[PDB]
Formats: sequence, C-alpha cells, structure tokens
Amino acid sequence: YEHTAVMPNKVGIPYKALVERPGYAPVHLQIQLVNTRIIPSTNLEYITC
Amino acid sequence: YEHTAVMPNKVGIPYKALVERPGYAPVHLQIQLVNTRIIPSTNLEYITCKYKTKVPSPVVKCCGATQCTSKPHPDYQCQVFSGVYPFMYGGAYCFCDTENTQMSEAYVERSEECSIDHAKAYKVHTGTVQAMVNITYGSVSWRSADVYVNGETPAKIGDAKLIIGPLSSAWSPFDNKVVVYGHEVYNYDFPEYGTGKAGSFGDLQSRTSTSNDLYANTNLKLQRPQAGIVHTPFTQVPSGFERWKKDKGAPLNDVAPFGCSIALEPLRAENCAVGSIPISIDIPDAAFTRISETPTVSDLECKITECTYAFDFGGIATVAYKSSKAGNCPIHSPSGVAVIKENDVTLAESGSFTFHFSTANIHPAFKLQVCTSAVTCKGDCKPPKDHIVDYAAQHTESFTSAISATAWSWIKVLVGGTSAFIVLGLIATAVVALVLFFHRH
Ligand SMILES: *[C@@H]1O[C@H](CO)[C@@H](O)[C@H](O)[C@H]1NC(C)=O
Repeated sequence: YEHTAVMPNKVGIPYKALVERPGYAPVHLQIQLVNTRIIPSTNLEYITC
Repeated sequence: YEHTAVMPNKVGIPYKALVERPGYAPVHLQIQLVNTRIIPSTNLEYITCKYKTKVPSPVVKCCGATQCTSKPHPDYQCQVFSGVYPFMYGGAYCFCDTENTQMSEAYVERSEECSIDHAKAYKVHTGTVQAMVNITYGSVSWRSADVYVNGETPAKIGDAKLIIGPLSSAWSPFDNKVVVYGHEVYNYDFPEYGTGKAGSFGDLQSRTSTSNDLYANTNLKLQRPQAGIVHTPFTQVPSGFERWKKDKGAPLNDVAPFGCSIALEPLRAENCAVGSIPISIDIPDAAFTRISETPTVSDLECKITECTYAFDFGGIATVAYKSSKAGNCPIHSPSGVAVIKENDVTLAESGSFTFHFSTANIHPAFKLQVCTSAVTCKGDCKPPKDHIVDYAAQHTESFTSAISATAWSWIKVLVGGTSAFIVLGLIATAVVALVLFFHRH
C-alpha cells in the first residue's frame, strides 16, 4: 500500500503518520532523516600553491 | 413452504433471501448458480476437409486410340490425349509416331487428414437450457444438483423441491449455422450441401467422415502430358479448407457476448450472464422453528464503522443488541442497497456483533433484518483505491447510488428554486386578478 505525503526537510525531527488502508487497521509510519547531503558536480580547474 | 422469487442470471454471485413462514421464524435461504449452460439442438449438415486428388495410371495405347467413359467418382476427369510419343528408361514406349494415345484419369477423394483435421458444419436450433445450483437453508449445509431451466421439471436438493423458471431472455450466441473446427465454434454461413464452390470452404463436402458419397467441386482440369513423358499433369484450385483455415478469423469463443464460454461436448454456451431466472423452492417443514421457540432480539442499533463502495465487501458495521435465550439468529438485508456477507450470527443476552457488506451507494441506507426484528443502518462510503479489479462486483449499482448528499442538496435547491419561483408568479397573477375583480365590485 503506497502512502504519499510531504515531510519537512529537517534532520533529527521524525515525520509521523498513520497509514490508513481501506478495510484494515491503520499502520503507524515514522520516517526520520539521519542526514541530508547536497553533492554538486565539480571540475578541478587548477591547483595553486 | 414454497418460496417464489426472481434471481439474476449471474454465475458465482449468490442469491440470498429470508423464507418468512407465518407462525415460524424466518429461515435464511441462499441459492448460488454453479454454472449455466445453453445447449442448442444441433444437426450435422456435412463434414469439410482438405481434398486429395487420386490419379490412376494413365492408359498408353500404342498404334491406336482409346475413349473416355464416365465413372461415379467425385469431380472425375477423363481426357484422351492423341499423338503422344512417350519415352522411358527402356527407350521409346510406342512404335507409331502419331496414331498413339494416352488416356489420363483423375478424381477427388478425402485426404487421410480428414479423419482428424476437418470442420463440422452444424444446423443450430433452440434447445434445452440447464444449470447447476448450490443451495443452503437453515442448518442444512450446501447441496447441489443439475437442474433444467424450464420452469416445469422440479429437482430434489437436500429434501427441498426446487423449480427453476425459464430464462427471461431467449438470447443464444449461436446463429442458425455454425462451423465446429477443433475446439472452436464459428458463426459461418456455410454453403448448403451440393452447392459448394471451388476454392471456398465448401469445395469438399461429405455427409459424414465415413460417408461413401463425397461431393467435390474443384476446377480439376487434366493437362496434356509433356512431350515424351508418361505422367498425368493437372491443374486444380487450391483447397478451400486450407484457405478457410487461414481466413477463418475470430472464433465465437473469442467474440461471444456476455462472457459466454463455448464447449463442444455437447455444443453449448456456458455461464452467459443474460437476464434473470424465476425460481420456486419448497423448504422442508422441519427447517422452521416457531417464533416463541427462537430468541427475541430488541434494542437494536446499527453503526457503520467503515465503508467503501468497492466491488468486494468493503463495508463493515457494528450492531448493538439485546436478546433473550441468547441463541443463533439469521441476518439479512432485504433491500438491494447492500449485500451482507454473513448469513447468521450468535447472539448473547446483550452485546454487539459485526457484519460485512458490499454496496455501490455513496450514502448507504438499508434495513437489516435480524431474526424476528429489524434495524436501519446509515453511513457514508469512500471511493475505492483500485481502478481495476480481477473479480466481479458483489453488488448491483442503481441510478441514485452515485448521488451524494451534496448533489441531492443542489437538486433540491434547483428544483425547489424553479418550482417556488414559478409558483410565485402564478400566485401573484391570481392575487392581482382577484384584486381587479374587487375593484369592479
Ligand atoms: C457450494 O458452495 C460451497 C461453499 O463452501 C462449496 O464448498 C461447494 O463446493 C459448492 N458446491 C459445488 C457443487 O461446487
């Protein structure tokens, strides 16, 4: 059963929801981000020293 | 006690009802069709298959001539070719160079494959309709028997005498002419026996696969043998059976409406969901219990806790109750709004029980009958999640099933608004007309 939602982009703050499937008891869902990493693409132009 | 009703002609969907016998508690009745078979009356017209051309040894008459005679063979051909000078491994066969004649003969016969690879052309007329039913009543478990859907022949199922009426529709998927090839049936208007044309399906026709009288209509033409060669060349239109097998098209098994399944032994259409079936079942008297002998149910309150108008039993409801004797109690919803999954429940002195139901209505409102009592259930239902399901719906959708309370409010506002606005004009006209009358008087 697919559950779709929007959670805030916060680390350490868990997102809580009840997965309500018709005819079945709700299943508690908890999604928490441990870390988020933005990894850009880099090209070395030159080295200075 | 005889119970008469009409159930839909739907295979796999059970028909549920309560048998209400005055003086006795209602007995729950459930009838389910196991299969439905339309068995038309068929008459084999002829058998068609690929032809085989039999060519006897030609008569090579050296220094003379011979004459062809007719023979009782299918598509028999005989032609005398004069002026032949055949050669063989041993040299020139004949001495004379011109007064020399070859008589060629050829005829059509059934191929060996015709014993296995052939099509049967049948004339189809109306015939017997049969069905198999699965029935329960009271405490008696499932019983089944094969019955005739004609409304005259009764069947004894678990000591109950069942009469199944004729189908409300005489529709049948077979035309007046069908061609049976292998496991497939084709609604093909085959040519009558003796009128088949070369290159078409009926080019070869036989009354039976073992018949000694074969009709063959091919353009079998004897050609002149090549110079110096002893052979019987001929030209013939390619077999119309092989041509048909390429062009036979879609069989009735693939295009029959209403999901009919076609079977060949005997030829029949199965599980056609067409119309409804009147029924009459006589429930044994021993199955009925007096009112005073059954538990009395009161203080009923029905709460729908979940509901989706899905094809399955997407609804769940809780019924609170109080009853004496704390016995078993039939449960049924006579209204078509919702179909109840449970047939009966066990009741205590007081408590509640739950049941499941299927409904197409966005706001279900149905009467639930509880042995000797009844309660009204109301609620709201959510749309289903699955767009496509692999099973047929357990409920019947009505015209007003989709109308929500919001839509009903708008309908009442629109209808009430226009009606009230028109009525105002009519009243205003009548009032002013009366005022003018009193102006004169
Ligand atoms: C009748 O329905 C019951 C349901 O439990 C099933 O076990 C039984 O096989 C059915 N009858 C036939 C003939 O299939």
